[PDB]
Parts: sequence; C-alpha cells; structure tokens
Amino acid sequence: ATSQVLHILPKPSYEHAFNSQRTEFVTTTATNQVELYEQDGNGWKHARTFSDHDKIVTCVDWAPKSNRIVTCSQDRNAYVYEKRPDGTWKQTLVLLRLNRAATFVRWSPNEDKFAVGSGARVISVCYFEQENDWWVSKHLKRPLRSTILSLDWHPNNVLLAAGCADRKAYVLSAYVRDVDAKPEASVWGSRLPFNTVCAEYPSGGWVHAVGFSPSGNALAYAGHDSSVTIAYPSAPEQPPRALITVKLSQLPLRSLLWANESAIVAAGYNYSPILLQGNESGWAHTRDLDAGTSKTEGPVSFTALRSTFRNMDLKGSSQSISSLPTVHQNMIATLRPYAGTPGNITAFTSSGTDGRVVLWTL
Amino acid sequence: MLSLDYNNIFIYELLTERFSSENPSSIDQVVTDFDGVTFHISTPEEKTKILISLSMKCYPELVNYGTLDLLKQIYGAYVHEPEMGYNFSILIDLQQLPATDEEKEQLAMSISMLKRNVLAAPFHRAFTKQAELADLARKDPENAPMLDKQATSQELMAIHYRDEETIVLWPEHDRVTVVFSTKFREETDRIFGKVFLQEFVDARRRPAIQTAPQVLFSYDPPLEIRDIQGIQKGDDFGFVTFVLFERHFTPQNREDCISHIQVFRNTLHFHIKASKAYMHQRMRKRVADFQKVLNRAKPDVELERKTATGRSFVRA
Repeated sequence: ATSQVLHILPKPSYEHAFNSQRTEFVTTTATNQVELYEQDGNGWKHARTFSDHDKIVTCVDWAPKSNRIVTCSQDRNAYVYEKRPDGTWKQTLVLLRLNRAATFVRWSPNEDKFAVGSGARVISVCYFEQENDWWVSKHLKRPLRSTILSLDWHPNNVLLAAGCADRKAYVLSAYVRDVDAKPEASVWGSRLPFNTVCAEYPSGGWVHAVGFSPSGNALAYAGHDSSVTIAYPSAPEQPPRALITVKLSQLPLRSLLWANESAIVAAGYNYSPILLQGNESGWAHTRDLDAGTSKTEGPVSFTALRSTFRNMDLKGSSQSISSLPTVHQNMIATLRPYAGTPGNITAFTSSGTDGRVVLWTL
Repeated sequence: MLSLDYNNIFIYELLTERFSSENPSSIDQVVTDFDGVTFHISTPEEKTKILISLSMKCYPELVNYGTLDLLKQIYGAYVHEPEMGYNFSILIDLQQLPATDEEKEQLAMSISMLKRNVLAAPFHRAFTKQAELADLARKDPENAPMLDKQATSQELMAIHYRDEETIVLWPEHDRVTVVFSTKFREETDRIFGKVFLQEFVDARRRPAIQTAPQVLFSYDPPLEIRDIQGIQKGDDFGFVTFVLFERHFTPQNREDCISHIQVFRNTLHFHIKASKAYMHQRMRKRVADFQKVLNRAKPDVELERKTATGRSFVRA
C-alpha cells in the first residue's frame, strides 16, 4: 500500500473531513478553532479558521452532495456551516440540548440529518425544519449508559450504530418522520421507529469505533482491548449468525473503515493502518499497510551547529531523537474514504495526534 | 564555617563597641548559647556600668571542681554578686577600663570567652593533678601503677553538662582521659550522627593524624566509668573517649586544647545540620540531571523572539 503525507498541521488532529472533490479539507485542531485547508499546487494552504465554539472542538464532518460542515465541541454545541455565493461560510448554532460535551458527529447518507454523540448518556439526532428555519434535535437515550465515543450511519438513512464507553456497541433506529421515507425491511428489522434497539453487542474494552458493511448487512466495531469484532445479525429478537472477534497483538484501534464487503482497514494507538479480511465463516488480520511495522561526511548548516549545542545543553548529547518507523508519530485518530465507489474503497485518508494528514492507496 | 567559634560572638562585638564608644547607651539583653547556657547583659544602675551574668544548669557541679577559684583568677576585681536566676556575674565599669586598645580587646575577648572559662576548671584540675602524678611516677616508676589506679576513681570529674551528654575525665601520670557519654535525641540527627561518630574514630586510625589525642568509641561504657552515677549502658548513648597525652596539654597548648575539647559535640551537632544543606545541593544538582532526560521528550520547536522583559520582538 502506497502512502503520501498531504500536510503536517501545527497541532493535534482528532478529526478531518475532505469535501466531495477532495480540493479542500476541514480539521479540528485541539483548540476551540477549526482549520479549513485548500490545495496550493501539490501542497496545502490554511484558507480560514472557524472559531464560533467556546471550548475544545471534538469532531467535525463535511456533507458531500450539499457542501455543509458540521462541528461539535466540549462547549455542548454544534454549528452547521453553509457556503455563501461570495465564498464565505455562514455559521448556524444548533441547539443540541446536551447536558455535557458533544464528542462525535456524523452526517447521514442522504445529508438531511446528522447525529451527535455525547458524554450526557444520549445522542442528539439533528434535522432541519423549513417551517421554522431551525435545526432541531431528538435524543436517542433508552439503552445508552455512558459517553458515546463514535457513530456510524447504515447505508439506508435510518439506522445509527454507536460505540460506547460502557463496553457496548449499539444499533439504534434514528428514523425521523417528515425527513425519512419508510425504511425497507432489513436483517436489523422492519418495524423500525425512533430509538428502537436492533442490537446491544458486547466488547472487551470501550468501543472506540463502529462501522456498517457497505451493504449494511453486518457491523464491525473496535474495542480498547485491541480487538475488532464483526457482527452478522439474523433477525429482530434473534441472536447473530456469527459474532467474530479478531484479537490484535498491537495497541488498540481507534478508527475503522470497510474497504469492501470482505475487508476492513483499522488504525489507532498502533500508529499504523492494518488490513483485516474475512466473512461470516471467519476474519483475520491479513496485512499492515505501513511498511514501518517492520521497524525500517559533508558541509553542515548553522541550524545543525546550533541545534547540536542546544541538544548537548538541554538533553544528554548532540544526537537527535529518532522518528518512529511508522509514518504517523502518534496515535491515528480518524480513518476516512478518499477514492473509489462505495463498496470498493481504493484509497483512504487518516489524521493523527501528530498533526499529519496522510493518504493511503490499497 | 568549618569550625565553631569558642566565645560568644554577641558579647565580643557588644563589648568591643562599648569599650570604644564615646557615648554608651543603656542595654537589657538576654542572650542564649549552646548546651542550654544563657547570658544576661545589662546596665542595671548606670549606662556607665555593664553587668554580664551567666546561667548554666551544671554550675553547682563545676563549683565542686574549683570553678570559683579560676573565675576569681580570670576576672579579678570585676567579679560581682550573682544576679537573681544566674549562677555567676561580672561588673565592668566603662570609665575603669585598661589604658590600651589591645588590653581593651583582650578584656572584651576574656568576657566573651566566659562559658568556656566556667567549664575549664575540671580540665585545669585534671592537668595540674596529672603534673603531681607525673612527678611522683618520675620519683618511683614501680609505684606509679597504684597511683594511676587510685587516681582513676579518687580524682575523676563527671559533669552532667546537658541532659543528653555527660563529660567524664580523670588524670593518670602520663595523660588526661575524657569520655563524652554522647547522644542525639532527634531521629535524623541520630541516623546522620552514627555516620559522623563512626568516621570520627576511623579518621584517627589513618597516618595523617597520628599526632592527635587517641580516640576510642563504643555503644558499653569504658571500664573506668561504668559505675559513675547517670552513665547507663542500654540507654542509646555512645561513648567517645579522648586520651590526651602530655603533648596535647603542654604549657603552649593547654588553653587551646581545653577550648577545643569542650566544643567536640557542638561541632558534631553543627556538622550534622550543615550536612543536610550539602545533601540538598547534591540532590538538586541531579534533579537538574534528570531534567535533561525529560527535555528529550519535548519535540523541537523554535520560540518567537522576545525582549528581556518578555515583550515580543519584530526583527530578523
């Protein structure tokens, strides 16, 4: 797998999103700001900040077809950003009605609603009313017992998966009338009203990541125990066909993405994207996409003269501290499609706590 | 300081001022010293006349060892009736001083030296009686063992000079032995004091200081002190013995030897304190070494240029 480092951000990057044309990306720095980056030849340039949040921004997402950015923060708010004709962005506060921080945000596949995970034991499913010119929030709350660490939407607009700090992965209906048309019958159910519970799958550690299969017929999720579990449902009120856990030898995956119906890429505290492959008969960790998993006299500049004396003075010796062998130098926080049709992701991007934004080609 | 002064520095500086002063002001000054000793310095009837008085818990024992005779010999016409709550007193009249700056200086020194002068009488009694025993042993060398055996009990001085130290001493025809029945009650000073008392005795075994008094140490008492009242073999005391031989109290050296042996446990106590300041500088030097092991976890970034007050700078 080829990798290219697109940019190095000055501060940590728990989330990023590209637009549909991959011509700009938005990223959450560790502050209350969000950074918008545009192309600059083969490089990238900081086009503008957003700074409407009061406390640390936790997550950000960019809607492909409708070209809107949604942002979430420890200030308990969300803002939706929409493009004006003159090229500036219109902010819009969304009243999430959360008692604690917003922790994670995702746009729905039809982009008519988004969901915000929280530390408040609830998920704010947010949709727009043209009759009021308001974004309004519905709380999913019945089975959720702790911080929601991650969200994913089923390819049908109704079902929401959630990874939770109570060591469970939930599948919940986020069906909203006068936004959704009725969902088709599925392996998760057919009688599917708001906050109906399709699964409460267990984990060995906090569920950092969740992801539906490209067909929607299975859920992968990743735990803080350094495992990926893949769940194949049977029917409502019935146990799964298979509930396959693969246990990794590395530090935990924080993020997770189906490459196709039979393969998953995952990454996290191991600093490296891994590939898992399988089906309802069994799953295995099959490759590491970073070759760095294998642990792989002339004139001298003023900045080398000065830094070797600063290293002798501040540290033990002149010798510079070496890079980690992986491309990411710190945990890789998010893992997102970049190229190929849905069901056949050909390339994906990652961003990390080291501020690298990196493109990976399978 | 590596060594303690023998005299009370306040009394020396105050009398060196007042013996020179054109216009003496009044004073009323209680002044502490080591070993629970205290002085009162005052002008109780005229600014012209200074009364200096010493309070010392062992003074009644010291009077039994010829102390008043030595204090009358040292201070002469300046001796005064004791002040209430004080054991000894001297009155100096600032219009009655010696005719020279050098006689005035050695009088200001002599009065500041008063704690070691009151405490010197048992040592002068031992040194002068060793000279009698030395002459008798020089008369009949085969009778000398019996003179030394009787002088070891009949000519022994014990001074319970503070509640955690007894100094015991006696003459024999060629020596004065003095034993410090010694203790530290503060627990960190007992722990550091074990190192100080051990290295003190091992120092005397090295070639460089064979000229010194013989030293011995234990923690039961030396045989000839085991039945002295208030010595006790289980009661956490160590026993530092000094054997002063005739060369350590020769006439050129008696008064320095007396001054220097009395301050033994005070130099040890002071250096057990000063060793903590040394350990603390030894520690914070290698806190600064461990900084450099954490500084290699800071990733390298250039800071913006700042003036000496920390204000931002806009050049280069």
